[PDB]
Amino acid sequence: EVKLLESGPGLVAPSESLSITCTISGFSLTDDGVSWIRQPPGKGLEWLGVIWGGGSTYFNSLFKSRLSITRDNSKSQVFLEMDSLQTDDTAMYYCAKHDGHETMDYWGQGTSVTVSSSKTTPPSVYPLAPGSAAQTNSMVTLGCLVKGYFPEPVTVTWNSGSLSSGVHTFPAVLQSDLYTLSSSVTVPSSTWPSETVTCNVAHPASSTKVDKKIVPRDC
Amino acid sequence: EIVMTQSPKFMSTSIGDRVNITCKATQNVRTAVTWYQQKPGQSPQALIFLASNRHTGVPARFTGSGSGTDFTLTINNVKSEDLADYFCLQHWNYPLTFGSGTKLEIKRADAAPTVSIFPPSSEQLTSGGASVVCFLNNFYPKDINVKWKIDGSERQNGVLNSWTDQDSKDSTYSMSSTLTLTKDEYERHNSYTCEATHKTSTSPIVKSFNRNE
Ligand SMILES: *[C@@H]1O[C@H](CO[C@H]2O[C@H](C)[C@@H](O)[C@@H](O)[C@@H]2O)[C@@H](O[C@@H]2O[C@H](CO)[C@@H](O)[C@H](O)[C@H]2NC(C)=O)[C@H](O)[C@H]1NC(C)=O
Repeated sequence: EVKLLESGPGLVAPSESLSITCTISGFSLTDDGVSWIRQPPGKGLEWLGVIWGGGSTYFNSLFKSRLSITRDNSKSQVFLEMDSLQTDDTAMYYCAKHDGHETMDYWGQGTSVTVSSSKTTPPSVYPLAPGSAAQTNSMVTLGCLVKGYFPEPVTVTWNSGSLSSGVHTFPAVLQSDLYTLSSSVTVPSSTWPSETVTCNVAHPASSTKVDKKIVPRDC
Repeated sequence: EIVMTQSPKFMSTSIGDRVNITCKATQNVRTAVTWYQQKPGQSPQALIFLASNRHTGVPARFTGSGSGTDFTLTINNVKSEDLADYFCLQHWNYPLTFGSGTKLEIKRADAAPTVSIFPPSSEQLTSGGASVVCFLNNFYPKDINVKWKIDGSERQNGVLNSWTDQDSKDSTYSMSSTLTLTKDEYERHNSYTCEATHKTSTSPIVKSFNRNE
């Protein structure tokens, strides 16, 4: 029942400040440290700093000059501010509980920060329905192509989460400054299209959600 | 400041084996080492705290050991759910520093890919785009080649690939290959083909469609 949840901007322009809120439950900020750690694309984790139970803070010397960590005891929130973002501040940003003044025992969900001048672009979501009844297999595979968005990430589910077995959601690829990913689901053939399948794509940066139903093709 | 080196970037093993992931500190009079598991696309979980103590709800087959510089996370009786990246945190001195991590790879039987090809949706076409998508699902080992052919002739241009991490249930990988063309190129040709070459057969798995059919 210890939980930590980052909420941050998703996208931050070069030189602007980042701020992220870490909302915690199941312990008292008063009793435990909360560290901020980050993970840039394909690099080790990097500890940014901590605010201990009694209020004192230490920072990684690397970030000292532009970091600040505060909290609001009454809301159970720890806040991170990091100034002068440059593109290499792009990373997944995590807050994490300490065991009192010791071990980092629990980690939040992480929030993705992309440092960039460009626009937020929502994805176009395209249904992938099999080409003209390419035989009965007893399984059918369906998909969503999620194209043309920025920044990362998008979230994909199927029927709002009821369909989770036999799903593959692939990592996104970056082409011409926009991301694209695809997701597949495989359901028994007897059950589609009679029992409907819809992929639900959330793009938090742009507060957009598209729920795309996969219908058999007209062709 | 203290560096935690994990010299194996990738560690390979079989279901039910024992694996040691090691972490060698640059300094210390410490048992100030914590071990974490991070499964693909989610957040880290403490396994072992103070070198050799088990975090609540961590199953008994995870153990830690070591003093000073060298530390060892032992996983007995490896399960497929153990597919993850494992790393140490040094908390003796500031700044707290992390090992760069060892991704556990699970060895399993060869499995052939399930291949499915999808033409451009008509929504995509009405927008001036045409992506052809091919899924190659649930195969092992990871090594795989996808060839795209248009009217029988190889296209390498505008093909973008992406692989999942190893599945935590069946230890397989999957791959998505998307051939992106413009509507204008797409409509000038009939036959589109995904070919998957995997060690599981000397024959390619071939999925195609005709745009005109
Ligand atoms: C992986 O490590 C384990 C345990 O590691 C402890 O003991 C060894 C000797 C030492 O180098 C440190 O790594 C640790 O202090 C190895 O030992 C066996 O495994 C169990 C745990 O599964 C230990 O508790 C036992 O002492 C030992 N078995 C005995 C005495 O019967 C193990 O050898 C090693 N495996 C490999 C493949 O390196």
